[PDB]
Amino acid sequence: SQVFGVARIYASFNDTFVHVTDLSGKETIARVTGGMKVKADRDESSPYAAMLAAQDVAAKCKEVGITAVHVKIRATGGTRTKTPGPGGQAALRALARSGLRIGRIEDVTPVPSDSTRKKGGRRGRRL
Amino acid sequence: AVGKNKRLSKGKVVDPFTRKEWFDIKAPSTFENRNVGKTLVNKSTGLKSASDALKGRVVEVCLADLQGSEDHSFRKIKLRVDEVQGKNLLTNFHGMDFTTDKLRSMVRKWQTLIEANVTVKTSDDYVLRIFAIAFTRKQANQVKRHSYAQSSHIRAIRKVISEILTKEVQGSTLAQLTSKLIPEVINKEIENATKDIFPLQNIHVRKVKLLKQPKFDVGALMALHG
Amino acid sequence: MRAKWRKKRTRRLKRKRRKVRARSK
Amino acid sequence: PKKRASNGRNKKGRGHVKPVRCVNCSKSIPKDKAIKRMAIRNIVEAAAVRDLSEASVYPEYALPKTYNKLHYCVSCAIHARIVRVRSREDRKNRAPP
Amino acid sequence: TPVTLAKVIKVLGRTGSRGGVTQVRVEFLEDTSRTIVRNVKGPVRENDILVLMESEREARRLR
Amino acid sequence: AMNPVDHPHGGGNHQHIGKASTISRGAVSGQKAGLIAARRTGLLRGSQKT
RNA sequence: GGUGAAAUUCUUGGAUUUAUUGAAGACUAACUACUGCGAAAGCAUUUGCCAAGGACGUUUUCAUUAAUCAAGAACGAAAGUUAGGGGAUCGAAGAUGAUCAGAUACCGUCGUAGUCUUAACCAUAAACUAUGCCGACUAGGGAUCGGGUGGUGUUUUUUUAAUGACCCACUCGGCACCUUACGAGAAAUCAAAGUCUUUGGGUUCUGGGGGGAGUAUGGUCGCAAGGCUGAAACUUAAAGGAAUUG
Ligand SMILES: [Mg+2]
Ligand SMILES: [Mg+2]
Ligand SMILES: [Mg+2]
Ligand SMILES: [Mg+2]
Ligand SMILES: [Mg+2]
Ligand SMILES: [Mg+2]
Ligand SMILES: [Mg+2]
Ligand SMILES: [Mg+2]
Ligand SMILES: [Mg+2]
Ligand SMILES: [Mg+2]
Ligand SMILES: [Mg+2]
Ligand SMILES: [Mg+2]
Ligand SMILES: [Mg+2]
Repeated sequence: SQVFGVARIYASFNDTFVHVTDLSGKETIARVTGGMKVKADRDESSPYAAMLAAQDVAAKCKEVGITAVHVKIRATGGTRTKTPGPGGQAALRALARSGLRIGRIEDVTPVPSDSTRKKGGRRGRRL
Repeated sequence: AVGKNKRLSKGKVVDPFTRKEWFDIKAPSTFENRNVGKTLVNKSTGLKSASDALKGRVVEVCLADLQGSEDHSFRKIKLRVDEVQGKNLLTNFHGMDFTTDKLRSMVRKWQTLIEANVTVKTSDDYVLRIFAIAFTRKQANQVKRHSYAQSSHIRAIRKVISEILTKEVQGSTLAQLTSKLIPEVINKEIENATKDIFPLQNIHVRKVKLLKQPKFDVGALMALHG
Repeated sequence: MRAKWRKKRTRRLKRKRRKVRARSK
Repeated sequence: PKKRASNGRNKKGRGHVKPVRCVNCSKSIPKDKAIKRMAIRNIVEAAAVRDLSEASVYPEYALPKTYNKLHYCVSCAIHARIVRVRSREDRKNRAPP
Repeated sequence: TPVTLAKVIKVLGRTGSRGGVTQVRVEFLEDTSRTIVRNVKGPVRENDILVLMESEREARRLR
Repeated sequence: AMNPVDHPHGGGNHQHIGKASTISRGAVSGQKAGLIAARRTGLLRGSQKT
């Protein structure tokens, strides 16, 4: 009935990745980022840019044949913020309103078991 | 962010989806649904052998999809391709895992988190690492607010659990385990051994992962996809 | 000035006075 | 003068606390002295739920949640519309809002 | 050039450093029972109708 | 410390080499004195990253 | 990619991103607490081995063997030193981009020592509870950790016993907490910082206006860095503590 995919949205600060793959994940379709739609070098992480990026991922899926996607939201993770970027959540809304169908939403942010060391020094990033 | 590329080539177009063919993913016999989905591979050329470019793939599927019931909503299942025949690429069990939200849900403070893992080998020489997790609970009528274990029940809890995990593995090759994790018989069996030690709510065991696999034995896999 | 860097300034001074006095013995 | 009895923190009989890093500026801060806040939010929004429902197979799926424990330093919390500053008699209250 | 006609159902308040931009939540005339919140420059009242050159953004609501 | 007749590094009014003491792998007998086919020189700093 | 914004930087030789693996070293998240253990420094995955320890229980034993201690001794964060291993990550120095009037800083990208470990040094810290140790007495209240006692108290086995986990009462010991001020204090505050002009339970250590100064010099310890001990000439009428109002 429905041919499935994996949205694999990477919500981060300074960018946003939206690119669907196969159910295995090896073969990728329609990799477009937020920084490809707005020429600001600052609005890359903006929700509007991610919304425009999410539309292009959806547009290519119908041509390929994929009608529904699974969703995996991801933050930077590791020793970094672990909080999804501002535009990643807007990209998911654009994916759902573009005619595709959603199932099996999951948060896939990598979390360590108290990993090596966070950058910035002891006193922190004093700005 | 668009017109800012200084250079594209260090030294200095064809549609890729006009040369791709879809396939069908088939789940093993110990699952209610077999139609996992589809995959993308280029057509096999003379020297490409696109079947070989597909054998090592691993696909993640929710157990609620295989069983059709959302009682296994979290219950992540990984299936590894082992054989390709006539558009019907065949997979075998590769590992079970928990969704992030489910594991983040059960871990609450003012209760003890007890974990145990084993390195037991199955009957069919599959080597598995089974992880078990359980949490303490407040008894009915309890007034104190944390209900912490005493780090000596936990050793007893961990020791008893490790015996259960290995025992249920030895004597079952790979499909009994796959058909034992579905009904959560181990989760119900763990509590009956640990109830007299301490309450231990939330015994949803944990992920299971394969360490090393035996010789391919193409006959065994075909015995599942009957 | 900071007491930390007055400690540091004096230690450097004592280095030289321990070194110029070594030129004689 | 001594501003607080606990003096910043929750160390009475610990000696050393093995600090943790701030999530906003990577500043090292002892874990007891840290200003831990727990962030539990739904997966999408209070507004995207209207559109993620009909556009989803498995009707009424789960509306799953995200769980995250945030640590702030004394400076990062005050600057972020958090525990900022109280009066001398309000400082003694330990009850959450 | 598709444009969207949405109708104001309730004003929220004034946002911006100078307060000149009003925060209002509107309802789409066609495909109703769907509501969006937008930022408006001029003086806006209830039951007003707004034209949206692009109607896929949830405007940043101060809270 | 040698005369030029004896070694490549011989000779001079001061004791020195005069030319780079890193030698090609394709040099011949009589030329391969010093550091043969050296990928780097100087004090090693950090991990070898082998 | 990073930022308030950029640039250094990486990219058609495929950067970023996706998937399957493999190696290395570090760390021990969530659970994690006005909770626990240790003389302090300090200590959080699992299991095995080795020795240790407090409290509790005790109608066991010895019998004053005790308390505090110049000299002396053991341990003693981080950084640093010596020599091997290791060297992922972060990162004194250094190199760079940016900001700036300048910016040898804060921000960015690299990045050596170091970070990790073995053998030996160093002997410092806002090493803080800025509160020495032993002993007795003096107001109330709840909670919690460890042990013990009692209660036909609740639940699981084998409805049923014993245990286990909870509930109620008491108790010994511990980490603290709330109220008040009999009392104390210059006040902040304090169940000790109280029982101190109604001045004496035992004992150790340290201070005598602010600078010069923890400086010179002489010793002694250290491989070094430095540690411990430690002046004088001179100069000054105030420095300083807690609260009050602007
Ligand atoms: Mg002050
Ligand atoms: Mg690539
Ligand atoms: Mg404990
Ligand atoms: Mg752990
Ligand atoms: Mg004694
Ligand atoms: Mg000292
Ligand atoms: Mg200390
Ligand atoms: Mg008590
Ligand atoms: Mg008790
Ligand atoms: Mg205690
Ligand atoms: Mg005097
Ligand atoms: Mg004096
Ligand atoms: Mg003052």
